[PDB]
Amino acid sequence: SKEASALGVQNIGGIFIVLAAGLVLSVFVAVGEFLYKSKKNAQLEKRSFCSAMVEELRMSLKCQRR
Amino acid sequence: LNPLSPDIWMYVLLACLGVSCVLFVIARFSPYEWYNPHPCNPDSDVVENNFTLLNSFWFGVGALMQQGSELMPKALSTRIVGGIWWFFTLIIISSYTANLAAFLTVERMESPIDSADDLAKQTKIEYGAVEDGATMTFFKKSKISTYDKMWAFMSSRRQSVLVKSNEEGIQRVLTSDYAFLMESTTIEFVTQRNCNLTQIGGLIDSKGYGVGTPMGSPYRDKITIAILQLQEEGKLHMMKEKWWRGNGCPEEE
Amino acid sequence: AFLTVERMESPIDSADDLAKQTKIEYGAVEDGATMTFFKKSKISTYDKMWA
Amino acid sequence: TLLNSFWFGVGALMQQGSELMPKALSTRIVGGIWWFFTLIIISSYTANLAAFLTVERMESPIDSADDLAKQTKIEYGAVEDGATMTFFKKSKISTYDKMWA
Amino acid sequence: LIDSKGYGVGTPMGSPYRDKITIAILQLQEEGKLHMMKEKWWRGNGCPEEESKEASALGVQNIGGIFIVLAAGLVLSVFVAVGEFLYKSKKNAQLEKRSFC
Amino acid sequence: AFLTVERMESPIDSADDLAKQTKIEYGAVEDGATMTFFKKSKISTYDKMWA
Ligand SMILES: *[C@@H]1O[C@H](CO)[C@@H](O[C@@H]2O[C@H](CO)[C@@H](O)[C@H](O)[C@H]2NC(C)=O)[C@H](O)[C@H]1NC(C)=O
Ligand SMILES: *[C@@H]1O[C@H](CO)[C@@H](O)[C@H](O)[C@H]1NC(C)=O
Repeated sequence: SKEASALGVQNIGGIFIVLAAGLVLSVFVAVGEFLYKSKKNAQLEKRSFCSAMVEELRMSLKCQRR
Repeated sequence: LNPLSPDIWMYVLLACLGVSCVLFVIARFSPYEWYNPHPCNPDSDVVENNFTLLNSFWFGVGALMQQGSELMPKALSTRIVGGIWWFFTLIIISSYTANLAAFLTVERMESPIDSADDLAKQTKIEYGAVEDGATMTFFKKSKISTYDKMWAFMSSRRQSVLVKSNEEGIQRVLTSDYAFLMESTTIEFVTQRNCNLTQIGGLIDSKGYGVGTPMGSPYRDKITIAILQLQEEGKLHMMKEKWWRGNGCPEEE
Repeated sequence: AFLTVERMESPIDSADDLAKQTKIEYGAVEDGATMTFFKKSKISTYDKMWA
Repeated sequence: TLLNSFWFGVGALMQQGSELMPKALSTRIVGGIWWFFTLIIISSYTANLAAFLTVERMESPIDSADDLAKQTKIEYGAVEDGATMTFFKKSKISTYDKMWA
Repeated sequence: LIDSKGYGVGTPMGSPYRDKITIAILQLQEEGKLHMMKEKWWRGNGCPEEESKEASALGVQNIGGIFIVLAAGLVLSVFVAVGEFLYKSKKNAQLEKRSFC
Repeated sequence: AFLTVERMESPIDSADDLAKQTKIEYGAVEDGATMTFFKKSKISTYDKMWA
């Protein structure tokens, strides 16, 4: 129902796959440095669960200014 | 929009909406995006998150159009998002420059049929002619090797590639890829007053229309002196501009 | 430079390009109505096919 | 300002950027649609100039007698006083009269 | 084609060979020997057109006018450099005397 | 512009592609049985070689 005219997924669509590979790798390194800073907090703090809760309490309010 | 398919266009602005919402989450999620705005500020309760849903939409469209913004993240998890999005921008625009080059380099190469010899090979474009008579029997009585091969195409294709009237032949060109053969005068009358037609090719025959007398009539030389006067004082060519040009065509526009 | 040689490809449609390219080959049942036709025709394109 | 708004109207077109990049929606979209405008101009200009240097379409300066009616850069002339010349002198055609001038 | 006159065989006045030659040429156009002689004494060589040569390495003959509009830019820039220079010297001169100072 | 003229012009594949461009010199010993074939051939693809 075609031959080709104008650069479809059959031509260019693999650039979205390496885009999809980028976003998935970005979230995986998002939690990678998240518990790292929770360990960088844990030099003076306690166990990094409730310290990460403050690191997730700050995500909840969405207007921090603190 | 023609150098790209609209299936690409309908996703890529949604992908810009897609990369806007994803980067806005990670910016709120990461701790390395909270430095000091106005860095002279000597305190702790001043942490910034200049990333907004407005700004995450803005960094997408600002980077996609190859211009820049003022967003400039610091966290690696927010930098890899813009990093691959920069690698997606460079492809989709250089491909857009490629295919827009591709249309304009093949349309300029596209040369139509020009001469009678150019129609000698193309059996895709069908000749035809007018009704059996003046234009036709020149081809039949010819011995020219080009025009003989034209008659062979018309020999195999009786019953309506060979139409029987002028305006029917005008109608057959205007619908299909038909290429009508005709007396070169009445082509100038239709092409002037259609602006959808063109006289392709030159002039095959060189016969002419005359005044004419009966046999041995003594008015003939008096009319032979007449027309041969009309061409110097130009009233004959002035009447060629009288009854032929009526509209003009936007080919010059 | 890729998308311009890919455009001009004619996945041959009518017999006229099929009359030009002698790389790809024609075909007919021998001594059929087809050999009867393209011999006894005089058409410019089809005479190149008979040659 | 009136200088800077003109200054954003050039550096954005020239693929360079500036330091004006706004925050209110009313001035964002004007900057947004200009940024979509500036790739359709330049890349097509890159496409068309790449379209000239490949498949050259040779053209003549004049095409008709009317095209030579205005160009006094290209000079007419003719043959010796006689057959071709005296047609132009004895004519009353408004095109060919200007050729005789 | 501007004019449409033609070359003929021609006779003296009242010569009776004229109609016999009028029947002659008007026979020659159907059997095509008249047009065959137009292909006899006119075509001798033929003309070529080929090879689609690339415009290798654009010179001044191609691109060099971009330096002229560059040269037009620098000269206009120095002219408006002194244009605002004495303007600010006048903007100083609502506090200042002897504007050469 | 360089890369769109060096890729349209394919290398020498067969007598079809070798007929169109004339930059590559056609090969013929003068007055041979090979040249006898191409002077009397009727396929225009082979006659464009002869032309
Ligand atoms: C060029 O334009 C013509 C006219 O618009 C197109 O001609 C069509 O041809 C088909 C063939 O049977 C007819 O059924 C249509 O009715 C024609 N169109 C019209 C408006 O009459 C043609 O398709 C166009 N393209 C090409 C490549 O020739
Ligand atoms: C011919 O041109 C006229 C005027 O431009 C237009 O109205 C008409 O549709 C054209 N013919 C076809 C078949 O499109």
